[PDB]
Order: sequence, then structure tokens, then C-alpha cells
Amino acid sequence: IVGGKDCPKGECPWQVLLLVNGAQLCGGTLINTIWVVSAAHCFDKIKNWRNLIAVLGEHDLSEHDGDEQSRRVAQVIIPSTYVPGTTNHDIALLRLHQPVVLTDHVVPLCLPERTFSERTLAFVRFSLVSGWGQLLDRGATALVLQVLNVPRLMTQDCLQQSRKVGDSPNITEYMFCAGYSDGSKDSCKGDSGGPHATHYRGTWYLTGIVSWGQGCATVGHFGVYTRVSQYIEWLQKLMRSEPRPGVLLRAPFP
Amino acid sequence: TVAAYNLTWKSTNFKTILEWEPKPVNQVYTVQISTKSGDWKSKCFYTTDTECDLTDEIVKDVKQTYLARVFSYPAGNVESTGSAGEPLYENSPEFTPYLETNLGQPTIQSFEQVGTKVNVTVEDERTLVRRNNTFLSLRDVFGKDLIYTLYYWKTAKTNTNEFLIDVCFSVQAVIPSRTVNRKSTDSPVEC
Amino acid sequence: DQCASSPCQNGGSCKDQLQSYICFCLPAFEGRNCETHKDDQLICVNENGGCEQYCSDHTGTKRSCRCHEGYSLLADGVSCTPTVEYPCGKIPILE
Ligand SMILES: *C[C@@](*)(O)[C@H](CCCNC(N)=[NH2+])NC(=O)[C@H](Cc1ccccc1)NC(=O)[C@H](N)Cc1ccccc1
Ligand SMILES: [Ca+2]
Repeated sequence: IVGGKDCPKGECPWQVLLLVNGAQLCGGTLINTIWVVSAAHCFDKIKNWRNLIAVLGEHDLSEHDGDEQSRRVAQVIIPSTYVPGTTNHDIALLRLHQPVVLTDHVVPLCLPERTFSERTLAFVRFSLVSGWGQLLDRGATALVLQVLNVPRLMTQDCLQQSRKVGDSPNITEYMFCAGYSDGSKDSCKGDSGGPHATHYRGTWYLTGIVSWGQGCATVGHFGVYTRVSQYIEWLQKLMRSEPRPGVLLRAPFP
Repeated sequence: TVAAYNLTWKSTNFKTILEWEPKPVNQVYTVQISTKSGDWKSKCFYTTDTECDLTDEIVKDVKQTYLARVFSYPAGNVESTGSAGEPLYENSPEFTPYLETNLGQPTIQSFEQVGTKVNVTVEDERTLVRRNNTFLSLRDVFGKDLIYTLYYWKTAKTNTNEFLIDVCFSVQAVIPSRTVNRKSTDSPVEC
Repeated sequence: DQCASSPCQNGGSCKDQLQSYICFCLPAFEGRNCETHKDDQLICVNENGGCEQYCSDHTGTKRSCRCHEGYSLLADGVSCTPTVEYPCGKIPILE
């Protein structure tokens, strides 16, 4: 997270850090006690599926305090239309082996109804992106959880204000841009999977998920995020049906 | 489906209408307005008009810069797409009411005399800017920003709604600190 | 008098300009000619139909507000209130 602040402890309660073989992978958002949304790309290169942990209530990587709860991740589900190393459909649903306990420092983010996401929340200006990922494009990853407020753009604008490049991918309908084209503020690598959360009347809801960009806070470029609302019905089906038996599951999309 | 073009602001005295083209062939339009950091707020829902009054939105803060955009829908969708989600729209220019609103043609409301020195008193016009439901005067909104030019039969100036001159008139609302629409149109002529 | 035809409706009044006029509307109307009833566009695309959370447009009949799991609809029929302990999307240290 480039050009943000430390999230004051407990004010980003739905942030997950995902670790593997001990080391930082990604972030996630907690949608209820066993369900965490991330990005699918976070899982392209995974070896030890066994040691895929999910930490909630965390804040200072550097020091163990009260409030961290870790949990094995029993299943990663990625949409069936997601192709490794491509930008489209960058979303995952993680089932934990055991509920986390809701506490002041672990609280879920609402997954809104689609037509609330689409007609209302998509036109609230700012929304917070957070993580423990790189603090400058090629720089050091954070230790105290980073938060950043960004503005959302409609794809038409994101296409008008962006310096073109021979193969920066399409902004598809499962994507959306937000941030700044002036180089100051963006989300970076290892923020992937983390929340873009939108504040409306007094409750936070999940509108987008950290995904991809050209570098971080590159000039003439915006952050790209998975439009979570194109996925709401699919996630919810998955949260409602009977556990299937894999670590990696490629569930159908739409 | 076709997108709005020539999005123009027709603003006089803070009464502010965004017009555009084309007249709709089996599409409807909705307009949105934000300030630069604010959320978008919809207006003129699924109209077949090519205007939209945005006064009530822009007078909520005359000094802010507003952007508006005009979406385009086939009659009886909203939706979409896609190229990539999202309904077709096009953007207005930015618009800062306080600086750019056309000053309405004034009306000289008094013309009584003190002999050789004559008093012409410009009327403190009301604007569309409400406060407790009730409209604010042209002098309320601008203050020591608005001054007057006088004509007679030759030229004279004042800040206030008062001149005193020396032996038929127009005035002019003028705001000099304005990059654009600096001078109003000439009042109607009194004798 | 561009105003000669009294083009300002719903009780609002006209002020002439040169080659135009201006309607001052009473609080509940907008539009160039005061044609638009502010109280008349209670639809979900309009400011979440005034709903605190979820909104539903019903054909022929007033819209309804609804809420997320762990919230229930209040008396005013617009607001929700958590019916759980840790309701999604609120920050306990901030409450
Ligand atoms: C998973 C993440 O942690 C990280 C988030 C970075 C977001 N950047 C900005 N500016 N908001 N994302 C990545 O590391 C992705 C991973 C990836 C996804 C799909 C295909 C390949 C890799 N990498 C990128 O974002 C690359 N810059 C992708 C790219 C951008 C422009 C041209 C070509 C590729
Ligand atoms: Ca810690």
C-alpha cells in the first residue's frame, strides 16, 4: 500500500493475512467465521497446501499481541473461468478448517446484494484498500497494517485517463479501476486479495478485491480490482452448499 | 445506443440546467452530479428530455466545482455493457457555480434625486440559492466581490446598490475577480 | 416578459431575463418550469430509495427497504439495526 497510513488497530477488522510455509502470501477479506475472500492469482505458485494459514486480528507482523487468530485453510475455490497468470476473474473463496471467533478485532465485511453494489455503492466516491504489501513499487512490505482511501472510476474514465501500453490487459466487466494516475497513492504487490471496502449509511460493504496494476502508483495508471458484485451470487452458492473434497477447487462460473 | 454529446451548462443567477444532445431515438437518459471528492447523485431519471435542472444540487455549495454525466439506456433497460459492465455515458465540463454563473440582467429599482446630484439605486436581486428554504440576494452571495457600472445620457462605478453623479441610465452587475462571464448584461433603461 | 405566459408551474414564480426567464420553485419542486415533484421519484436508483441498506422497486406499489443478515428493519421501514453481536461491516472499537 503506497502512500497510505497505518490502519489504527481494530479498525480494519476484516483483514486476513495469508501465510504459507510461514511466509507472506496475500491478504483477504473475512465474509463470515469460516469464509474469506481473496484473489485467485495468490494461488498460482503454491506448493505446501498443507501449511496455508489464514491470520485474523493481526496488525503488527513484528510483534505478537492479544488478538491474532490463525486457522488452516481447508479449501481454496477459484472461478472456473480463471486462467493462471491472466487478470480476469481474480477472486477466491477460502473455507477455514474452523471458525474464527468474532471479537472487537475480528469482524466480517458485508458482502452486499448485487443491485445494491451496482446502483449504490459503485457511486460512493471513496473506499479503503488495505494490506501489508509493498510500500513503494519495488520497495519493502509493511509491518503495521496499511490503509488507503482511493476514488473509484467508471471504466470509460479509466480508459480515457490511462497512458496506453502494448499489452496492459483490458479492464473487463469483472474488473474496475480506482486510485490516482498522478503517482502518489495506490495498492501494491502482496496486498492482493485484500479489501476494497465502501462506507454506506454506517456499515462497510465489500465492493472490490485487490488484483493487478502496472507497477504501483505508476504515473497515468490506476489500481485494478475484481468487481465483487459480478460474483456475489456465485460466492453465496458456494457458501450455502455441501463441502466438496479438494484443497484447490475450480467451481463453475457464472 | 448512442452517447450524449455537447454537454453544456446554462446557468443564470444560480438556476443551472445542463443541456445536451441528441434528442432520444428509443433511448432514455439519467444525469449524475458530484463535486470532485463527493459521491455521484442521480437526477432526471430515465428522461427523454435533453435538459436537467441541477440547481438544487449545485446551490448546496456555490463555490465547489461540479462535474455531471449523462447515461444512455435503451428504453426499458437499464443495462449495460460490455465493453465492460456499466451503462453508456458521457461527461460534462467541470462547472463552478460561484465563478461561472451568468449574472442576471439587473433592474434599477430607485431613481429619486437630491437636486444636482442624482441617486440611482440598483435592486438587491434574489438568487436561486436557498437558506432555510428562502432565497439569498445577489449581494448576499457575492458581497465585496460584486460591483456596478453605470451609464447615462459616459460612465461611473460603485460597490453597493447606490450611485451619486453630476449634471437615461443602464447598469451592469460586474465581478472583476472573474476569469469568465465577468460582466452581466445591461439593465433596462430608465428616464 | 418572456414570463408573459407564466411558464413557472407548481406555484413557483417567474423572473424575466432578456431572451429568457427564470423560475424560482417552492421547496418541493425543481425543473426549468418547476415541472418536477421532488416527492415523486422514490425509486431505488435514486439515493437507495432512502433505504439504509437494501432496496426493492415494486411494480405499482411503494418500494421496500430490507437488510443484511444480522440486521432487521426498523419501524420507520428504512433503517436497520443489528440483531447480532458482531454484525458485519461495523467497527466495534468505533461503536
Ligand atoms: C496479487 C497482488 O498482490 C498484486 C497486486 C498489485 C496491484 N498493483 C496496483 N498498482 N494496484 N498483483 C500482482 O502481483 C499481479 C499478479 C498477476 C496477475 C495476473 C497476471 C499476472 C500476474 N501482477 C501485476 O499486477 C502485474 N503488473 C500485471 C501486469 C500489468 C501490466 C502489464 C502486464 C502485466
Ligand atoms: Ca501482531
